[PDB]
Amino acid sequence: PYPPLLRAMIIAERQKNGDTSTEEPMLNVQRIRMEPWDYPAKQEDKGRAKGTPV
Amino acid sequence: KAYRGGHLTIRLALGGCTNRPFYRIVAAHNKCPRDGRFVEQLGSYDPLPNSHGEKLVALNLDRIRHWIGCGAHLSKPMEKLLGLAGFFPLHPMMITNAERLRRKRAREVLLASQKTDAE
Amino acid sequence: ETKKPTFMDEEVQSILTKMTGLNLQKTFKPAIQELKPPTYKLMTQAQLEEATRQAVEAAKVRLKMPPVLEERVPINDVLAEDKILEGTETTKYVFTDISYSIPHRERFIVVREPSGTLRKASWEERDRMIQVYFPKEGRKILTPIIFKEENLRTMYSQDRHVDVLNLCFAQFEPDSTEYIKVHHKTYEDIDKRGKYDLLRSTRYFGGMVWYFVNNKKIDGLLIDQIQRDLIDDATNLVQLYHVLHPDGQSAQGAKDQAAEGINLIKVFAKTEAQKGAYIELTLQTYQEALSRHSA
Amino acid sequence: VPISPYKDEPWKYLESEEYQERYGSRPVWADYRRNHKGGVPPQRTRKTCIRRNKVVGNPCPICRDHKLHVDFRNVKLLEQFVCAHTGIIFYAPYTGVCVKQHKRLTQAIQKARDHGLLIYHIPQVEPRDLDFSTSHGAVSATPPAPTLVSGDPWYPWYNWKQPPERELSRLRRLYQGHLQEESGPPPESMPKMP
Amino acid sequence: PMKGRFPIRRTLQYLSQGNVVFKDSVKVMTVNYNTHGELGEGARKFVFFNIPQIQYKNPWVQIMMFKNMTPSPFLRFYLDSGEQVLVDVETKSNKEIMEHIRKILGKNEETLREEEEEKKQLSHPANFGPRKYCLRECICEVEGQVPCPSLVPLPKEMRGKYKAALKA
Amino acid sequence: KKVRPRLIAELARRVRALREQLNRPRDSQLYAVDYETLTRPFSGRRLPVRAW
Amino acid sequence: LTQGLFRGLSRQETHQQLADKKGLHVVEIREECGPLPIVVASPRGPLRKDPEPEDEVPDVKLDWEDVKTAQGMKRSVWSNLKRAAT
Amino acid sequence: RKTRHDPLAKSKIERVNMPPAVDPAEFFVLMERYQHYRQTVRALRMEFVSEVQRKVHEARAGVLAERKALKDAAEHR
Ligand code: FES
Ligand SMILES: [Zn+2]
Repeated sequence: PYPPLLRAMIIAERQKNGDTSTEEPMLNVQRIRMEPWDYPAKQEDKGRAKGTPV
Repeated sequence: KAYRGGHLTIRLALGGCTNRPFYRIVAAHNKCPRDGRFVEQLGSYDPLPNSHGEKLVALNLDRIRHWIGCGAHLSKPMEKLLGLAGFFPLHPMMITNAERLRRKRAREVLLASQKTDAE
Repeated sequence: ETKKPTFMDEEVQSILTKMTGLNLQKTFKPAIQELKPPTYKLMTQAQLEEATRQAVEAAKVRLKMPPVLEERVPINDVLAEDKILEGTETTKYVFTDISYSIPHRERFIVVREPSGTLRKASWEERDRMIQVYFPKEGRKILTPIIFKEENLRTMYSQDRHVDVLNLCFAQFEPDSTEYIKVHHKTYEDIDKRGKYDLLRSTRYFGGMVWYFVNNKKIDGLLIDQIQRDLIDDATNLVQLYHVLHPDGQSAQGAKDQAAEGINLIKVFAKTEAQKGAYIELTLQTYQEALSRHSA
Repeated sequence: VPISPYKDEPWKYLESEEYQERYGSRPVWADYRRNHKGGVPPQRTRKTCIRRNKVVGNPCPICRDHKLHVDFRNVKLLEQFVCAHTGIIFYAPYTGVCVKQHKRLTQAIQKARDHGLLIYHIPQVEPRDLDFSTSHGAVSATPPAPTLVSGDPWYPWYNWKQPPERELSRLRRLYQGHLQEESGPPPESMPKMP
Repeated sequence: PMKGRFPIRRTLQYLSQGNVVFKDSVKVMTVNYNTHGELGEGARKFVFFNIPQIQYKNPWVQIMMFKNMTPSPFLRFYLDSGEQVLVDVETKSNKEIMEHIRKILGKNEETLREEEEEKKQLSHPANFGPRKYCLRECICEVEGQVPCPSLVPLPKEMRGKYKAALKA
Repeated sequence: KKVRPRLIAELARRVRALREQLNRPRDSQLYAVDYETLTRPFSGRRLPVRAW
Repeated sequence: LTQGLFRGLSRQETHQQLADKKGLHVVEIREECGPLPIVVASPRGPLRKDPEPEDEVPDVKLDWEDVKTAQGMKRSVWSNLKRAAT
Repeated sequence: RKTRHDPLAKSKIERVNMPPAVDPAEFFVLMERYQHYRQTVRALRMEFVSEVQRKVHEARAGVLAERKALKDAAEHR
């Protein structure tokens, strides 16, 4: 679902524009592929420690 | 001013005098000062309750949706004000801190009860 | 089928506009405010007639009667109930969409209570919050104390009824509960003390005639018009009364007798008017005096 | 010690013969002049004419007469400090009153206008809104969401869900020696202190 | 008094009386007028009164004037596309010239209102800040909200001094 | 509006970049670890306590 | 200053003289009274049927002190000072 | 705050910030709440991103914007 207020404002545009419907506004979260935090990143865009030995 | 790296963020800019805090929601550069230069002001938040007993939070939804579609991040306090309004979902830690307070207050009812019962 | 004319109909506005009248001396009364030295123009007879014609066009824009609306319905709509947030806060939050290009009656104002309920702000909360972020000259966040019964009576005693209506128009909305009570109180006092002239040549006369016609309290107003040689307006008031109440004793009698002009007042006085006898006596005097002038 | 008899009803002093014999038809400040150097005076008057029950050499119009009470009911005295052509309260240097009495007059002049005792220009403003319809969802009813009708949270993750034993076992192994007592499902509603 | 003849021209009130706001196309405006002759009188008065009014509203438009180069006066505009607009202003008054260029190359009253309305959205009333930009600086100026401590001292319970002292 | 050139600021920039590419530390120096004090001798920085 | 004040205050034209001299109505316009035209004087003689020719620009000598004040350029720490009633 | 060339304090030489204790349940439950919250906020963000493209594309190449450029160019001729 949309969060409560956003949903209330999407149903007021419909009725203002004249659209009459009983369908729910819903977010397509099928595109969003949530990867784990422990997923291998790119080491070819990562930096290296500078040469200042102590 | 030009900053190395950085991004835009919708945060709170503290204002007001001592013991009278007033925040004003602004969209500003990440590296800029808290109360420094801002791109736009998107609202205000008054923490202190008023005579009627309510906290006022002004939100320019139209402009908040614009800067979020341009690459603006959100601060945790501002993500918790949008969850209470219904624009965003309740922040996970708002749900977890409410559960911790329940367990805590349920732990205090036992001690209080025992005292009145045993003594 | 058959709908009763409303307050904004062309036929009703023309009748209430004529009853109000136009007085430039009273419409453009010298205001007590900061002053500047006046400017003078050398005008001819014809230049002065056009200047007075432009003032009549500006007085009709200043007498534009505000629409009469009915008491708005309370807002009791819950958007969400979140029981996990109960007890996490002590006071309630009020979120307002301060987007500029939005009418204030289409603006979303929600209230997150300490019980986790996300509801819509009430009318009193909406109007108040809209004065904090969209301040309007003349309006105050906290309701003034002049609208109390004791203070209003003081004002009525000084024949300042038009000032009470101007303050109410700048503080409350047409469909409020305080705007409709403050107006009715003023109208009721005017009928009691016969102060109809005060609202004449103003934008609050039509609304006062609309309240009496619907509540059948035009006996006093009709007398005042008769006592000021205003029969034309007195006859249209009965005609309007008839239109709004077609199934009435006076309306049916008229059709039967095809009463016109002064005749309508006589038919109305007997059948429906509470003060029928007084109207005839007042109307009688006028007719007798008119005959002498005609001679 | 001066104990004015018009303390409770101050408006009776201006309609007396003791006031008419001293001021007449002019205002109380008509015959008052400030003492200063030059032709240009200071832009502010003295803070107060009475210090610890002691009056100064040249008291102001309100402090020199103890029977003049600055109250919101004494409309006849407050009309002398407001212009009859512009409805503006004079500044202190105009009348010569002290900052303390000029601040008390303004409050009484603003409080007499809030009670309908003092007449002031009230403009005829225009309406706030161009439309008056109350059909928008903001001021009307919104179709209740399914979750609100079933007595369920907007999102499922709001509610506590007990995790499986195998997953807790991973965490324990992951955080050996740095653990806390496992937390059980929270109470349905917030407890209160009896 | 003010030096020069017709000193009212050197006033901001008179420079803002112009009703000729050119479009974005107009880049250069050239006025060719003749010092003498009855026919050219309007052009001389257009250069004496209205040119200041046109340049004040259009400061980025170049206005160049040439004397007695041709037998008759004329106006010529140079647009950004490469089009040239010739306007023979002979046997015409300055008011006619001012009304003629406002119809072929000037903006109307509809396009000008919108420009002003777009500048009203830059100054939101809800916003708080300095008087220069915003109406109010803080929300303590709003009746009902907690007043500023400078004017009204807060309660001892709302100050961190006593909170620290009370706690420890 | 003719900026006075800063030649030493460009020479140093090139020299520093060059030295960073010829004296660059290897993985053996950067990522060495003493297993008793659990520090990186190259930088003397302790590792986090969850990695020990 | 005394001989010049009485001289200028005696040579001032009233609204009735102006009307008689020009045979026209002298109309007073006030912001407080809005657009209402107030006739303060009318000619006793024959009212002229032709209006005064409108002038696009008037060739009247102005005062820099007054123009400098209306445009917010006359800065002085001695003007508009709070003084006593006169 | 300090710079890179400022030396560290001698009181922090031997400082070890020990990690916090972990509650397996709360930690696991909170790791899923964040997973969903960020998935719901990514979808909302994408919606808002598509509205900034449209408006930008509905003013330079819109149907109501190309219908006014021709009216302004037709009135010029
Ligand atoms: S200015 Fe708002 S608190 Fe001091
Ligand atoms: Zn005093």
